[PDB]
Amino acid sequence: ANRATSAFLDNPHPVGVNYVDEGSRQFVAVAELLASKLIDSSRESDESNSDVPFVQAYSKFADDNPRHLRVKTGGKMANALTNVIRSYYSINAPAIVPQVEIDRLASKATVSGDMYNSYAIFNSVPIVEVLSPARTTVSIVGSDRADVTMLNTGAGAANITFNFGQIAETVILKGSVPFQLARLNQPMPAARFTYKLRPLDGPFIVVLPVGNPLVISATAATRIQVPLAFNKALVESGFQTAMNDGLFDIQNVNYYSSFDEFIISQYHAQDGINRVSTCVILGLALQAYDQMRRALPVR
Amino acid sequence: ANRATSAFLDNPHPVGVNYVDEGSRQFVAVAELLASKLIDSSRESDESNSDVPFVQAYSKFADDNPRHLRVKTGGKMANALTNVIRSYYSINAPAIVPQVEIDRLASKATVSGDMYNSYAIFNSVPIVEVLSPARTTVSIVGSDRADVTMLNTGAGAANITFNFGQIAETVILKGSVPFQLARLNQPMPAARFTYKLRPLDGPFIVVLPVGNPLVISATAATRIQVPLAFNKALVESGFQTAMNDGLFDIQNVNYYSSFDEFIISQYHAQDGINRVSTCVILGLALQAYDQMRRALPV
Amino acid sequence: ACRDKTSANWRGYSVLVSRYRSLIPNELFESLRNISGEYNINPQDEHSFF
Amino acid sequence: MDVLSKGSLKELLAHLEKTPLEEAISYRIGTVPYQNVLISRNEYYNQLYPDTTSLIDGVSREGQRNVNGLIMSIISYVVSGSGHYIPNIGFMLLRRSILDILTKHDTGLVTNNLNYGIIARNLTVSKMNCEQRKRMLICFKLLAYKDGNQNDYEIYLNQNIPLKQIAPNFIPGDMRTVIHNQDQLAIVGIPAYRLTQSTELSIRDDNAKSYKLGYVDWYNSNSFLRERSEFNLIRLKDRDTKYGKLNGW
Amino acid sequence: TSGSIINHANNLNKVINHVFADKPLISETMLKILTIDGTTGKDGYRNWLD
Amino acid sequence: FLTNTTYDIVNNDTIDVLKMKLRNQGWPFVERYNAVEIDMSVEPLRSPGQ
Repeated sequence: ANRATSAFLDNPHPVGVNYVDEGSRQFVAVAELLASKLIDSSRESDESNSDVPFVQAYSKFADDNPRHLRVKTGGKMANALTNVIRSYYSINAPAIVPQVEIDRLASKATVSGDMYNSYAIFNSVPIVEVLSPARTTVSIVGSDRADVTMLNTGAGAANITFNFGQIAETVILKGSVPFQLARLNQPMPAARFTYKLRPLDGPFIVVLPVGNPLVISATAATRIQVPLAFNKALVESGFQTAMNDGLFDIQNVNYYSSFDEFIISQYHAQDGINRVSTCVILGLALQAYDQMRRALPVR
Repeated sequence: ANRATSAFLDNPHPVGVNYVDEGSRQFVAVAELLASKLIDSSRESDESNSDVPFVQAYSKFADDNPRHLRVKTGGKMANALTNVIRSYYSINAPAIVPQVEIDRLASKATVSGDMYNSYAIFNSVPIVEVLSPARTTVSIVGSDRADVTMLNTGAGAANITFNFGQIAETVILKGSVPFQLARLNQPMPAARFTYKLRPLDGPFIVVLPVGNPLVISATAATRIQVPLAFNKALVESGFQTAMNDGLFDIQNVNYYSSFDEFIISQYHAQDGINRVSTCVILGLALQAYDQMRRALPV
Repeated sequence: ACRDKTSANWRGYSVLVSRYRSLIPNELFESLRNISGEYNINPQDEHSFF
Repeated sequence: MDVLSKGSLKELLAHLEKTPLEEAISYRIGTVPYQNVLISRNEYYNQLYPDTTSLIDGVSREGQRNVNGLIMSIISYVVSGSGHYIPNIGFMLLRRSILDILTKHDTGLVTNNLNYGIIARNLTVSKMNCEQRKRMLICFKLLAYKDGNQNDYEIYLNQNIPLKQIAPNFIPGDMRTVIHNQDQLAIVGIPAYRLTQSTELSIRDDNAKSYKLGYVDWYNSNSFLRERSEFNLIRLKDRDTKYGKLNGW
Repeated sequence: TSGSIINHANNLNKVINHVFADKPLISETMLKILTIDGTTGKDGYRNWLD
Repeated sequence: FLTNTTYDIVNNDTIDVLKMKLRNQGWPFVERYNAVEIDMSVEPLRSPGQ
């Protein structure tokens, strides 16, 4: 038997275990709120041709007044947020932010630190394993939509089993040509183009007739609890900024093309429940990091 | 030796050189601001069961009161915005909007017209060239996520060189099976599923074993300076509308499936910095064109 | 009675504070931030004011 | 922050008598020390600033579950403002004051085998400042007189000349010596210079600056006790009296 | 913000002075309801409008 | 005043004990209320603004 699996699900590195208490989550919540006001004030300043709205917003965020010849970098709040983001990503990242700093910045605004008000839908498709007989070839490509190319070289029809884990809520399979798919110890229905499957049903067997290759396009949707201020578009941009800025360069860590793949990969691991809670906080922090950096740019 | 190149990077056409001064930039920023107010006013009019909010917004935008019998087109501001979009795309566009018209339209609202106070991330992956030896097949598919399918048919393992240009910030490569990649004049590490690279590091060599095909999925991120009002969701939708409306139907021009591919392709041409500034202005214009046409279909 | 008056007349006192601070230059204000003091008010005066 | 504001031997020793041992320990897991790390200092550089984690930073770090680790956490709290992560010590020990742990045999802790060389080496003493060294020497002196190792304390000081020059002069059993001492042991306070809201490159300096700016906020807050204005409102037990002396001294 | 508070207070007075000039817009019945606490009818209407 | 005690009896009492005593009698005003901060701007005119 030959085995294939999704590339992004391999070896999820551990996440940080620091700044996950009530005070720290409050600080990240405050950072997102003040970063959002920084972006809005910059727009209000530009349509109004006055620097007053931006100066006031920066003063709340950085606890200091902007001065010429000094680069506006966000002050102590930006420094704490950047180092905290590193700590969330990996367990090898240091913890160098004192508690008195977290408490001071958390008090700057009165917002709730609860990170489970709402939910979000994540599109990464988890393919844990695909097992095929000896005379068959299977290739898995993609994370937002997985294309599984299967070729049968032997004389007889082959049976290929699909495992989608137990985390995803729905998986939709579409084939280039109609194909047969059924659960274990179940009769195989007529060949169809699409299937809607619940991954908890069990391994799924697909008959691969000898001849032209069969390609299956997989789409999955999973629901993760997130704070009501969670915006997926901002989080993805913040994830790319952090990767480009070089603050995800830690020893013995994995790298992902999006925050979607990062959160799903951590979910599909041992003690995956606890990792997802830390990753959600990191997502909101990445939202704050994105908005702050766009408001105060560097070349 | 064979060469494989991404389709969207081939032969970028020259962009327009007009309407890129401070006055013209202010007009584009003014158009975006008033187009946004046009959309919000329509929502307010529907909610409040009145036409007063929409009449005020349309009058400011078009310098004329709405009329039931006449069609709502946006007036001269719509025509000027439509024409500058054509001029931005190609150097062969007529560019027939007078300067006096632009100055009078930029005086309606107060905006800086600065297109360098923020940034945005563009996800197109540039694969300038993939060099492969004999008895090897290489195919590249995709622009937002590029899949490189490699097949080895020779006696031994082959060395395949990847060149990702010198502009993209980071590149992440994920293969179907673990594989080996290393920079030039460097030892090869153990087989791994993922690789994070800087295109400035240099050409990368991938060892392709004899047997099953190897597929490498590529994802890249690039940072480009954009105005603070830039919205990628609106820009991409406006890009599709302009193509459907025939604003890019000019002779001797290339075509792209998204605005992301357009800007990255122009970045990678000879002296691509010359074209990024003009491409960003076109994006903000396409943002205003989207909001105006959705409020006032024609 | 104290609550009703406070809600009725907070706008006037908010404007008063803004006008008074407008009279202070910046260099004077930063210098005055170094000082500190405590004001003692008779209980009769505090209740009568509200 | 409160411990770092003490400027005299009297105030520092009085604070240690009042505070319990649970303040010296921390319940946050933190990271491990003596690790080379790359931190982000964007106000100065675009790249990542190298540094090394230590026990002297103001961040909680994992500590060894022994008497050596407990003493290092106490001295770290005194000279840095935060302790280490040593859990399940026991409520009997955690209720007692820091001073009682340092200079009383009734607690039950055995500290005779402790060596001042490695403790100073581990609690990195080449990276401390003058005020930090003085506080550490106070803790060493209190421990030495607890277990009757005064001779060993003197020999250790004679080996290291700079430590002898700045070593505080007080006998742990006599209160007159504490009154007469005029060393300055304050690590935070109202600054004569211009203190700004800016970051520092090192981990130790950045955390120390956070405590300094934090003390200014606390000094001007409502929690501070202005003696010149409300001296008649404090209770009689905690009012400043010259007759007041430490228990057992 | 100070500007919003100042703007609101000035506008509130302009409206109140206009609605009490000539024949008042508001009837004597509700002025009696708002005056029952002893405050001036003009002041009571200003509080209710806010 | 409310619990019918003298100052000497409640002299060595903490804030927690005093709050508990007053709440048992039925007095809910035992807390301090933080004040909101209003952002203020002084227009530049012929000098840099504040």
